[PDB]
Amino acid sequence: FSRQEFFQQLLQGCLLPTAQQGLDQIWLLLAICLACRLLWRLGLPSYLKHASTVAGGFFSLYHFFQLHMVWVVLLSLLCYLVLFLCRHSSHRGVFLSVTILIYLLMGEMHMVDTVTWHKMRGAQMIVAMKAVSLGFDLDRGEVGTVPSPVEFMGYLYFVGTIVFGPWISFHSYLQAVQGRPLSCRWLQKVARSLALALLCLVLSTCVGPYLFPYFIPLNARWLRAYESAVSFHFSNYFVGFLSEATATLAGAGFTEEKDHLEWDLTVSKPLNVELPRSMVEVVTSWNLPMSYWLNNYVFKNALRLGTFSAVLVTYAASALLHGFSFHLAAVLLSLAFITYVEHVLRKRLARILSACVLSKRCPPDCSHQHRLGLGVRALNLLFGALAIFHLAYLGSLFDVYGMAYTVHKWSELSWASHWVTFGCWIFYRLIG
Amino acid sequence: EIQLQQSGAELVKPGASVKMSCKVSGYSFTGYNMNWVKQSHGKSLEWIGNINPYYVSTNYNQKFTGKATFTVDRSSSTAYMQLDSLTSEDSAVYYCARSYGSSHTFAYWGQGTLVTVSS
Amino acid sequence: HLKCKCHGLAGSCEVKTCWW
Amino acid sequence: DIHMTQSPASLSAFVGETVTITCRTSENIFSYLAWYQQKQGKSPQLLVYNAKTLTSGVPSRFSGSGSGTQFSLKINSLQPEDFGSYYCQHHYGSPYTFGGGTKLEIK
Ligand SMILES: [Zn+2]
Repeated sequence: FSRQEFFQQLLQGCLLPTAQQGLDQIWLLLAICLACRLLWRLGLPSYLKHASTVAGGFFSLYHFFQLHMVWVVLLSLLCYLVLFLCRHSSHRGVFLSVTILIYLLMGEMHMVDTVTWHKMRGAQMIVAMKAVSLGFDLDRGEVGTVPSPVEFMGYLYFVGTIVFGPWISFHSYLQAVQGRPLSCRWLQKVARSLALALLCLVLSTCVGPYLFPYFIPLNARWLRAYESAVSFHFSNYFVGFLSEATATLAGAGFTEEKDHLEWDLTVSKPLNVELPRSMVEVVTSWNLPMSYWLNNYVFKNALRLGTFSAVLVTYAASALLHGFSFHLAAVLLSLAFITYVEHVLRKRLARILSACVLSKRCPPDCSHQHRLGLGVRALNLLFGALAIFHLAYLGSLFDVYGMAYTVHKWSELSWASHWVTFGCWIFYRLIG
Repeated sequence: EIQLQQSGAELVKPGASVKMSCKVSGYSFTGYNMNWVKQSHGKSLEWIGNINPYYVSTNYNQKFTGKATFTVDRSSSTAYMQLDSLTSEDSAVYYCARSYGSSHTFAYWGQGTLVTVSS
Repeated sequence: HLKCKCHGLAGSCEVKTCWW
Repeated sequence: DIHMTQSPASLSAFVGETVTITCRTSENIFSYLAWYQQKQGKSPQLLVYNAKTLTSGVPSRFSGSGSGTQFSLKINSLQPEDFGSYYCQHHYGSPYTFGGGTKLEIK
């Protein structure tokens, strides 16, 4: 299977079928998003708009998930029942959260087949995030009154952010229901997001898993780890760009400030996760709306128990949103420990050396002695290489599930990431 | 028969600090937000913020951040507000207002604590 | 041969692109 | 944020007359607008919430209406205990801002 023999058929037999399949599977979702956007411009009553997006969400859920969408429908009905029963309370967040938790647990306890649950994990995660965020917004006082049935439904079934789309606050969805003019900035954002989504899709499917033997003349257990990591990262970037494309096509995802309308919904940042500065930056820039949801709700609610327990329960809730499945809770707990130890070691070195080696670039007001130079840049490059190593190790699980499979993968990778994290923690203990 | 009994009047020198109290009575104190409302002498009402008594998480108006601090004491079921570095413009009446359940309207109000600053 | 890769939200098969 | 322009700033009427107070909003609030009534010296009192829904105890002579950015409160058959100050307040989302106020006086 010579390199030239691979490339002679690469273009056609990989770039055309995968792009064509992406288009054939997302064209109807894009059409329905555009139809809802155009229909929310005629100036119908608000409840008509919410009913329209409810019907659009029903049709989209049916198209993607053939008939197993009854689980998402029952999750929405149950979330509304729990929000209505506790509409006058101040605990709405914890009530909706316990309801969501019990639902996901009873689901994973063989309420539905493993394949269909793996298929609908994303839709149910978005519905759960939306319901819990609305509960906590009503609790804290950032949303005035509880929504009517049709408003709550049209929020959960927003045709833009139902299948792929990110979590958007209830007020973002309300502003979307208001609608904004179909300017040239809007179409520019939608077209650019679709182009980047298709580019990242074809990269993840064609160039990712086949770059180290062919695209680079270099070549192994770590080269394949980096290949799989990059393939999964670019698949997720495709999903993110497509999600923001649909959320901007439906109308949502804008920030109107000072009567200046910028369609600036960003879901992922590929240049911050591929060329990282620190694992905290990777976790932040991987999924930006999901990071905002997690940080804000879970972390601000549980910070009272100390920062370490707060981030631990943050990652626990992150693994629970997905539904308890191995290779997705082990990875997330390893991420918790890695980011914690890395940020702590960065703070300790930036204290003992007063240098600019923090986990995030220092603001201009910091009294650090080494703002620039060679030591700071070399140490930042070292920590970036460690972050790339951790990312490749963790993403090796996505070679192109079973606990035995994960232990096998990490054992054939010799557990080097956990050893490195433990060594960094011991080093922090010895320094401080 | 909900009754949000509030503290007495106050007369402090500028730059000092005051800590009002709104002793609640009539319902489960930790089940409804406690909106704090400021009204000048014959002017419009202004919303300072609200403290959620279940988990103590405040939400301040951007104008009154740093100028107001909400603390609650669920043992005696009284909500407090502190004013830091009082200026001559804070001679107003401050109400405590319970949020009307689902909506965030102010169903039950206190009676007001006349705060006046002078020398 | 043929291999199917499925793309989705944080690991799911909402959309899959198989190829030869 | 959201600004609540309320007119008129003052109003005189008789006993049994019909009056209407308007509260125009600088943004869309989806009919989230409450109406209070502060008498001379007392604390305010919620009369109408959701711009249409009366509360428990307020008589049937009050009736809120409107939606979008132009709301109104119509008080028919003014009784002597209907005279005070009326402050419209949106409950769309934090921060909550009240209106200017309408001093309803007898004459
Ligand atoms: Zn610095």
